[PDB]
This record gives sequence, structure tokens and C-alpha cells, in this order.
Amino acid sequence: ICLGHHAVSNGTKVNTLTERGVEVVNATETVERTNIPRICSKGKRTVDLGQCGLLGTITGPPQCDQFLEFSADLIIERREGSDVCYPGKFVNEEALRQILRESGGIDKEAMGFTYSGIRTNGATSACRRSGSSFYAEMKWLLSNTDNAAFPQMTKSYKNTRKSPALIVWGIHHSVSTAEQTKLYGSGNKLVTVGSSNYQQSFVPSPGARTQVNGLSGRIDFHWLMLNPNDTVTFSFNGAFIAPDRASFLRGKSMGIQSGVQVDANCEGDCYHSGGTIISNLPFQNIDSRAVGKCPRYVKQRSLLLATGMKNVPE
Amino acid sequence: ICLGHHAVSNGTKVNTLTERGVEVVNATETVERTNIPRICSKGKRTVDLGQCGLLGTITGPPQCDQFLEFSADLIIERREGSDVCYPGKFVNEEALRQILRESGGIDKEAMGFTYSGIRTNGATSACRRSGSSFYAEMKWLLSNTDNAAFPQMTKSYKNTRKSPALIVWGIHHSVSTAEQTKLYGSGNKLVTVGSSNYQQSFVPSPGARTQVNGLSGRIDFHWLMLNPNDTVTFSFNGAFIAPDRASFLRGKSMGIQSGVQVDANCEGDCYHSGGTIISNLPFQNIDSRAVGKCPRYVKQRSLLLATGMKNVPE
Amino acid sequence: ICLGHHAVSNGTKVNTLTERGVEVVNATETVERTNIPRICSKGKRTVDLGQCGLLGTITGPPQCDQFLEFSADLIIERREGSDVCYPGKFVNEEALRQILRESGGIDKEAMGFTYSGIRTNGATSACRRSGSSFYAEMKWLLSNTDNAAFPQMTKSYKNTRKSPALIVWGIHHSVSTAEQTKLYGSGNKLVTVGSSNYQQSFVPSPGARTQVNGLSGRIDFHWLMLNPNDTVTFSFNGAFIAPDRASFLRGKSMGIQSGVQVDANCEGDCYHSGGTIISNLPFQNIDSRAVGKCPRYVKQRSLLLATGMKNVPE
Amino acid sequence: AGFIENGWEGLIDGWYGFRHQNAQGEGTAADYKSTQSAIDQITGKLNRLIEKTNQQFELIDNEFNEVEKQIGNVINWTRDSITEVWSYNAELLVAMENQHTIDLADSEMDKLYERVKRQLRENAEEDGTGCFEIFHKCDDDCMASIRNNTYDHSKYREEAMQN
Amino acid sequence: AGFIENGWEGLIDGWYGFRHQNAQGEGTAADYKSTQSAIDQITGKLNRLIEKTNQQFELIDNEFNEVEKQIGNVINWTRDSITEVWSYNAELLVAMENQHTIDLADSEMDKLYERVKRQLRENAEEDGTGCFEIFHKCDDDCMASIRNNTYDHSKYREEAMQN
Amino acid sequence: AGFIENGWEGLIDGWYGFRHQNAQGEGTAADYKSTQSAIDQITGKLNRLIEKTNQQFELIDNEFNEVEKQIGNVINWTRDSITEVWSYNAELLVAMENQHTIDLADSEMDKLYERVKRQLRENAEEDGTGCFEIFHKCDDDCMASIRNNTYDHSKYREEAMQN
Repeated sequence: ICLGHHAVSNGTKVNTLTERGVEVVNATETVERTNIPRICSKGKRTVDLGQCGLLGTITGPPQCDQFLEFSADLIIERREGSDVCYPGKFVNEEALRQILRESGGIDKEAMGFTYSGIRTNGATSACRRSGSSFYAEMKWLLSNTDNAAFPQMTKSYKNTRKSPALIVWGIHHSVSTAEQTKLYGSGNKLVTVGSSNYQQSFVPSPGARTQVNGLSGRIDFHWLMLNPNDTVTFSFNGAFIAPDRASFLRGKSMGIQSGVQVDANCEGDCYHSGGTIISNLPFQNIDSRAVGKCPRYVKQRSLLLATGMKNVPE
Repeated sequence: ICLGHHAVSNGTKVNTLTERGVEVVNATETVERTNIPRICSKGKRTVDLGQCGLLGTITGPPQCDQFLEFSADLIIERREGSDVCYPGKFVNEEALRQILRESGGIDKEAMGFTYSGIRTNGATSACRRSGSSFYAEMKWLLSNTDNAAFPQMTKSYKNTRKSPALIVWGIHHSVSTAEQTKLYGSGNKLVTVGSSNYQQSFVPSPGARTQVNGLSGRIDFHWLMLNPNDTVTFSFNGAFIAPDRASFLRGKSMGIQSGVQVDANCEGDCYHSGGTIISNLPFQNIDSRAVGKCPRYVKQRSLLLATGMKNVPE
Repeated sequence: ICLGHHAVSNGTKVNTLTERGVEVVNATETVERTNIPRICSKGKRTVDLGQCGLLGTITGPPQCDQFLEFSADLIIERREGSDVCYPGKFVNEEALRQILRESGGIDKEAMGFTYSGIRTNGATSACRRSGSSFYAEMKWLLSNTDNAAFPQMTKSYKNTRKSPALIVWGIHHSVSTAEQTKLYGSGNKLVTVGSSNYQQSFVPSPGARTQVNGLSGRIDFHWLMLNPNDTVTFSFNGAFIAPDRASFLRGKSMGIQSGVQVDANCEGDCYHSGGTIISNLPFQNIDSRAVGKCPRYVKQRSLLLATGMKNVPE
Repeated sequence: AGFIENGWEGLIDGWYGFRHQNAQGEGTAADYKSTQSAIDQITGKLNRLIEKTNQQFELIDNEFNEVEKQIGNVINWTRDSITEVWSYNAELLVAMENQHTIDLADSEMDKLYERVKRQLRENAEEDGTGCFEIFHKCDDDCMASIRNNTYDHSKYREEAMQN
Repeated sequence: AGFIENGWEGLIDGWYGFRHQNAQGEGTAADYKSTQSAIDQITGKLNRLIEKTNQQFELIDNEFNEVEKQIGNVINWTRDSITEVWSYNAELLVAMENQHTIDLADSEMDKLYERVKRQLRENAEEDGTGCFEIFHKCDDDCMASIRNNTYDHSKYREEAMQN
Repeated sequence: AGFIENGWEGLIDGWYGFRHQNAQGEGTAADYKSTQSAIDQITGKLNRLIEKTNQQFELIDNEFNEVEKQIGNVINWTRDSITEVWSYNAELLVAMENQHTIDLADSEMDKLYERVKRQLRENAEEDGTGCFEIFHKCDDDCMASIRNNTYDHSKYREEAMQN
């Protein structure tokens, strides 16, 4: 009586510690390559920002009017999104983006700033709604008449909630010094912002920038995080985009940047710009910048793990 | 004659490349979890800053009067520590903190500035010693009388030592534009610091801030590292907190942030906010931010290394 | 008939999973230590910057007159290199260095800036050629006569090419405010720079400094990357070092910092400050900061891999 | 897989088995214990390697608006380093697991061979190519007794010893 | 640990040993050489893995004053990546070391088995369950001669050969 | 490398071999198959480990003009972490490869030993120290027949069986 083992005609070559190309009976794949070209959002509160920029949800341009108090577990940024309607820019924009991605949504609350002696309905034709408007959560502070003298004002706000508040203000930069003297009066303009962890101090820089939205003026957007029972103070006299409503983080979520469609029938926890990686393999060779609960990215295209014995044919 | 191997009744389950839960005879632990809730400083020069902040040791508030020229191999920061007595803030504070943590102590040296035609004894009720005082290493230059005029002064200091010098000055921000004229006279008002690598240029930003330490004025603390044989120049005419003594790094040390007591009988080289990790294992699951010569942090709570044969009992 | 294995009198001790010092027949080295004290540049377009700084190639000091439009696959920075001739420094200098190292060379193109009503021939004795000159790619903008008003000007440049352009301008800081008034006029001077993803608004700093190159004034360079069909806009009225030619990245290369000679007979892809690491071993213990296609740095000096059986001699 | 010169492509019942050629006929029956042993071991490796990670990583870059060039180069540098580390770990992991898998299967084969050898003490002799020459006509029921480990190593001793 | 169906819980003297049942009585004596061999190997693994790292890492974060949000997210990203790397390396390390420990000890057991098997050439026969049936009454002094590797493989040959 | 008490320093022809002492004289001839097997395996390990990396890393620091102290400390921290990771992987890699190399060579030695043992069925007997006592005067041509695996296991059976 003799005894032996089985074999197949067409084996699978694998790599071992000794040789390279050992033909075994059967083998499986350990590096994932199949990608679903859709954002699998089954069972997740998803907000597709679309043309609305993530930062705009705090300031409130027209395209973000429906995202002022959103709530989601998965935030998707689109390439056509815009943070601003009037040409401007955020200072420390990427940090604020990373804060808002895992924020689980935002909740606005009136800061309660009352004004007296100036014109508060400053707007522009770029932030168009019914007619010409401005940021929904901001208030462009101008002088009372066509030139006049912008009185010195001081506005204080105390965070009376158990979570840190997101405060965003703006410093206006006119096309020229003449337009600054027109909007807020002549003389040196100065805005000061103070709290427990924050201080400084802005002076407007009038001048003609590159034409954006047919406008050569800019608006610098700044932000800080107030702690509970902490107080912020503003001392200004012109060129001030005052905040009207503060933001509060709802809970926890995840932020991704994609360009594919949203699918509510497939489920996954690994996302990238190309879609969703649905796999149980320990490695993947699709996107090195995949976020979520992903397999570890490797540069090998295939790493066959042997699941059978050594194939010795004939 | 027969022959076999030993076995125990109560083995220890471990994990292998093949199975998960193989019961062997004996096994040890490779991931450390036992923590000593004390800062083991046996054989190390240790400075417990306490209520004194690490940055204050350069400016010298009252609570840091006993840390102006300290020397240590291990620096401990406490949660009740304060860098300022008069409400202010440091620019690039964390970088200066990381510089002072490994500095091995600081050595002050007089910069020699002498003044003519102004007041030099500016003091506040916040920096109290015997009565109202100020920062020990700083000079609050005022006007000679209650409004007066502050002349343009220029003060230069040359580093004449083989090690880089730590220079720290301050820009004062009054509660309003008027108190600024009470302290330094009407009008502007310009400070200018310069070296071979550095040059800037400050205009006071007066305004109302959030009340910190019962005062609404702020003091910005700036710093630079002079190289040997280089000179720093201060051309100012008001709102200048002049430096009186420069700092020099003594040697090398380590900085930790803890909240537990200091113990001089136990010895360790791995520290965290909860205590000292004294272990010989290659891994630990206590604190991912542990500093010093620590075992590598892992997320697994226990990883049992097999130290015995396969337990095949009966 | 008996049978056995071979042995040698002088074996080689190695380390295993069990013992430490197992004497085997033969063993090889896996950690590279031999270093070639030369920069092996055989088959590579190499540009030895020498006394010319890498950033200067964009501004064009005298020492960089032969590196204004260089092209290379390997860029070598020398310790005697200088980015400036007039005292000053680049802001975000390291990022621009890392951009220019892998740039594969630079290609200048006239930005086409015409002027009227001021001088554009500001020169210094520090940037000396035949007589006193200035940066080759820059133009020091002065006021038409001593004192007098520098007119407000706005100069825009559109990137009409398929690759991003490197725009570099400069802010001048005089030895005093009187010197600034003489070169450009009285009043608050200010420069504004804006594009589609940039806006910064610089301000000069007329103070008092010690003399680098015998000069107490500074000229600091700033830079941004214009996108295709994107436009940049400048608004200035004094203390402006205008750009005359923009830079375009040629292709791809590598940048190293070394102090050894260049050799065109040896070939290698791993470089460090001491020379070239030519080896096929998977590890090396020469320089932890080696760049290129290098073996993985380890702290062990030697790790002998066993290539023979266990040596049991007599 | 050594002195066993080749495998049995016709053996489609299991990983290991016997093929007896006596006087009554011939048989080829797969052994379930060793086959299920190697299958359970490989299944253990698969259940250990195929794993889901509970660690979540957030977005640190920005594909639509590039971040600062310096911190971006640091991010790409760290990501490339981690990529090299995980590539090395994956390569070495797969190679080692394949090696231990092959040597494991060979170890099981040798276990079965020496087990059947210990079943037949003096009633059979090794041939060299993985067969056991039997010095007595072992019928099909005797072969089945050898397969299920019930062959009496003494009620056939004298007969095969005379041969 | 294979054909040896179970271990001896009463064997508290060493890792390996013999339990002889002859005519004079019975004995259970632990073998010192193989036991000390496996103990020295495991001790080598322990001395190799239990190690102190001379590399010192400084404080890059700040628990009392949080640093910049961006560089802080980069620091947490890198620290989480390194944590995953060391977690994987520790898991795989422990697994591989346990596997090689088990297979190593089994290898020592088989070494002892085939060693005593080579001591008794034709004077004894294998039984199948890790025993050597002796065809001659081997007294306690003879058993002790087999334990310390002094059993003469020829001065008992003819007697056991007749049986 | 176990019961083989020591190696042959005079054997300079190969890794394994035979040294026969019969009546005609003595011989020491290296076996080419097993030697070439171990040599091919070690050569495979060398070709697998000795490798060139196609990943290029750029200069992230600056040796002539030091960068910002904070980002510089982050760069040094990450570089030190990666350095520790690669040092650990290199140490464990070398140790594991050496262990598997030694155990591999010993495995080949045992393969040759048991192969020659299976060649001589009942015409020779094991001695205990890695030799095969032959009960019949095997001449040099017979020894050469054993080396190239052509020894007839039956045409010398009765003669050695009588002895």
C-alpha cells in the first residue's frame, strides 16, 4: 500500500522566504484592488455640500443657505464648492476644515450684537439672493452716511454653553484708500480681538487685488474657539464684518473629498476621491490617501497568499 | 522504555502564526501596563515649576522669582502654572517652551540699558510683590509725567558669549487710545527691533480686551535668538516693555507635563502625565504620548509571549 | 559507510532567534558602511551651485548670474552659497528650496512691466558687477527725486503658460524713516499682492540695525505660485522690489547638500553630505538623512546574515 | 513532498490519502484526519490575517485646494515612509506565511507517513519512495483496517516474518 | 506532542523524562539534557525580546496648551500611524515567536524519542504511542543505563532477538 | 548537527558527503544534490533580501540653514520613529533568517541521512552517531553504487541477514 498527496494541473505561483514562484495548489489575494466608483453611504447621515464650501457653512454665502445648521455623520466636499461669495479668504483655512469635517454638523446661535449710529445693511451684488445681499451669518459694518465718521464700538460675547463656540469675523480690504475713507471715514482703522487664549489686532490693507467676482476688494475671514464661560471682545471702528451667529459642534463625523455619486444601497467605511473601498483584505493598492477604517496601503499590486500545499504535477 | 514531555494542568493561552489560543505551559507579558503614580526623579536635578510658568522664567513674574536662573536635568510643568502676571501672551510660545524644556536651565546676564528722560518704574496691581511691581527681567518704560512726551530712544545690545542668547521684549496694548497717550504721550508711537536675521516693526493696537487679571490691557511677548557677536537694536518711542537681562541655555535636560507628586526614591527614564513607566518590556499600553526612553506604545492590552512547550495535558 | 557535513577552522559568529553568537561556516554583511567621499554624477545633468544660493537663482545676485536659467537632474547646494547680495532673507525659504530642488531647472520669462513717473534703477554697492548693480531679475523701485511722492501703482501679470509660474517680489526696509521718506516719500507705505488663492498685504519696517554687507537696510523676498490663466495683481507706492522675469519649472530633479567633490566616473542614486552610498545591501549605517534611492537606515553597525551551515569544528 | 516524487491529480477526495494495490484489487481513499488538520491550520492563518482595523484615520491633505507646500511636503514624506514600512511588512508577512504553510503541509505528510509506518511494525518494510511493501496478502478489509488505525500489529506477525 | 497522546502532570522534575515499567517496579526520571536545552532556547528568546531602548523621544505636543490645530493634526496622524506599525509588529512578533517556541519544543521531544530509539537497535521495537517494547527484562540498573546513554546495544542483542 | 557530533574540516568538496571505510580502503566524496539544494535555498534568500528600492525620498531638512525649530523637531521626531521601526525590522529579519537558515541546513542533513537509511533496508543497521554498520563487505564499487542511489536493496539481503 502506497500513500501520497493531491495535485492539480494548473497551480498558482507564490513567493516564499526561500524561492520566488513556488507553484502551489491554490492561493488567494491579500492586496485589494477592486473599487466601487460610488460613495457608499448606507446607514449614514450624509450631507453632499455640492456647490457650497465647507467653510461657507459658518459664514453663509447664498450657495450655503441650506447648510447653515446641517447635521451629518459623513461630510462630502465637491470640487465645485465655494467658501465665499464676495472674494475673500480664510486664515488657517485647512485647520478649520479639519475641525468641521469631524464636527458632526453645526448649530448656530444668535450672538446678540446690537448696534447704534451706523449703517449695518452693507451688501454686494456678488452675494445675490433676491437682489444684492451679503453673508447670512455676517453683517458688513459701514458708516452711517456716504462718508461720515464711523464711531468707535466695542462688542463682547460670552460663551454660555458647555461646548466651545466657533467665532468668525472679517476684515474688509477696499479697492483703494478712497473707498475705505468712503465706507468707514478717514483716519487709521483698527480692529482688536481678545479672549483668554487669543489676541490681535488687525489693520486693513486697502488696495487693488486680482479681479474675482468682478470685485477687486477682499475680506479676510478669521476665527477662534471660545471656551465655556470664556468671553471674547471686539474693539473696532471700521472695515469690520461682524459676526451675527456663532457655531457649535454637534457631535462627531467624517469628512471626505470625492467626485463620484452618492449610493445609499452599498455600505463601507473606507473612502477616497474615486469611490469606496469595500474589502476584508488587510492591504489595498487603490489610494494611499484613503480615509476611514481602511486596509493598510502598500505599493505591491498583488501578494498571493498560499492556501494549498506544494503542487507537484505529473 | 518510553519517553515523553512534561505538561501542566493550567496552561496559558497564546497566539501563534497559525492558531489563536494555543495553550502552552508558561508565558510572560510583553506589553507593560503597571504605572507608578509618581515622577521618579532619583539621581536627577529636578525643578518643579509649580505655579510658575516655563516662559515666565524668562520674563520673571512674582511666582517665578525663584526660577529666574534655575538649573535642572528634568523640568516639570504643572497645571496651575502661569507665564504672565500682567495679562499677556507669547508669540511662538510653544517653540520657546520646547527650547526651554531641553535647555538644562537658564543663566541671566545684564544687558546694560540705561535710560534718560522717561519713567522706568511702570508697575501694576497684578504683578504684586511687596506692593505693585512688574516683570522682574523687564522694564515698563513710561513717560516722565502724566501725559508728557516720550522721546525716540535707540538701545543696542551685542552678544559677547559663545552661546546663543534668548532676547525677549514686549509691546504694550492699552485699554484705549487715550490711556496710551497718558502713558507715552499723544500720537504715534512705533517700535522697531532689528538684528542681522530679524527686523520688525510694531505699532500698538489699543482697544478693550476681555478682562484677564482684572485688566483690559495686553502685553505681547516676542523673542529671538541672537548668535554670538550679533547685535539687536530697539528704536522706540512708547509702548515698549524693554528687556533688562538676557537668557543663556545652560546645557541639556528634558521637559514633562505631569500632575502627580515627585519621588526621589524610584528611578525611571519614561514619563507621562500620570506618572513614571518603569519597565523592561519592549511595549507599553499606558500613554501614547510618553516621553523619554520609553517602550514602544501599542494598542493591544496584552500580548503573551510563550515561554514553555505546547501544553498537552490529560 | 558513514556520512556527514563539512566544517571550517575559522567560522563566523551570527545571531539567531535562539542564541547569540552561533558560529556558522560563512556569513555576509547586510548593513552598508563603506562610503564614497564624492558625489557620483555619472550620467546625470549636474549643476554645482557653488557660491550661488539656490533661491538666488530666482532673484539673481551677481554670484548667480550663471544660474538664472539652469537645467539639471541633480542640484548640489554648497555651504559657501548665498541667496542674497543685498542683506535680506526669503520668507518661506525652505518650502521654495524644496520646490526648486525637484524643479529640474528654471526658465525665466519677461513679465512685461512698464513704468512711468519713477526711477527703476535702484542699485547697491553690495550687489556689485562692473560697478554697483542690483538683482538681475528684480528692479528696485524708487521715487522720481529725493523725497517727493511715489505714485500709487497697480501692476498685474497673467500666467499665459500651461505650467504654474513662480512670482517673487521684495519689500524694502530702510535704515530709518527719514531714509524711507527720501527713497519713496512720506506717508504710510504698503504693498498689496493678490491672486485667485493668495492675498497678503506687506508693510515695510524702517528701523535701525547693524550692518550686514556694511548695510543696515534689508530687502525681504516673498513668492507665490500662479496657476495657468490665473492673474496676479500688485498695488504699491514705494519700498517695492518689483519682479522683472518670472520662473517656470522645467521638469524633475533631485536636490542634495554636500561638501565633497563631484565625480563623473562613479554612479549612484543615494547621496548625503559626506558623499555617495553605492551598495546593494538592504540597510546602511552611514547617514540617517540620506536622500534618493537609499537602503533603509538602521542603528546597528553590523548584522551578519548566515550563508553557510552550522560550523562544528574540532 | 520530498521522496514522494509527485502528487496524485486523481485524488480529488482530500489532501492526503492511500492507494493500496493488493490481490483483490486497488483502492484510493483520502485520510480525513490529516487533511482536516492542515485545512484547520490554513483556515486559522486565514482567520488571523484577514482582519478589520478599528482605527480611523482622518483627512490630513486637501485634493481640491492644496495646503502649504512645506507642511504638504512633510505630509507626503511621512506618508511615503509609512507606505514603505507597510509594503515591507506585507511582503515579508506573505513570504513567511507561505514558507510556514508549505513546511507545515510537508510536516503533516511526514506525520501520516511515520504514523502508518508505526502501525506496521515488522509486518511491512519501507521501499524508499513512500510505500510499505507488505510481506503478506493484506485483503481489502485489512487495508480498511489500516486506514482507520485498527490493524493488529501482532495477528499478522509470524506470517510476514517468515517472508 | 503528536502521537504522545498527553503529557504527564505528575512529572514535576523536568520538561522531559522517562517512565519505565519493568519487573522490579516502576520509575519516572526527568532527562536533564533536553529539558535544559529547551529551557536555554526559551531563555534565549526572553533575553532577546526583553530589551531596553537607548533612543530618547522628546515632547512634541502640549497637554496644557494645545498647539496649532494643523500641526497638531499632523502630529496625531503620524503618532497614530506609528502606533499602528508597532501594534502590528508586536502582534506578529508574539505570534511567530509562540509558533517557533511550540514547534521548537516538539522538535526537542522528537530528538529525544529518536535518540533513545537509536540507543536500542534490535533489542526493542516501537509500539506506536511513543513507547519501546523491550524483548528482554531490563532491570532498574539497565533502565538507568539507558537514561544516561550507557546501554550496550550488543550485550543484550541475541536474547531479545530470540524473542 | 545533533547526533553528528562534529563536522569534517577536511571535507572541502561540498557541504555534505560520505566517508566510507570498508576493506579496500577509504573514501570521502561530497554529495552534490543536497549541497546544491541548500546552496540554492541560501542563494534564494540572498537574492530576496539583497534588493534595490525604487522609492525616492527628497530632502526635507536643511543642513546649512536650520529650519523652524517646531517643524524641525517634528521632522526629527518622525525620522527617529522611522529609524527605530527599520532598526527593529532589520534586527528581527536577520535573526529570523539566520534561524530558518540553520534549521534548514539541519533539515537537509536529516533528509540525506534518512534517504541513505531508506536505501539500506535490512542490509545495514544504524549505529547511533550517524553511521550505518554494514553486515557485508561492501567494496568501493558498491559504495559508489550507494552514493549515486543505485545500490540494490535485495541482491545483498540474505548475506547481511545471515550476519
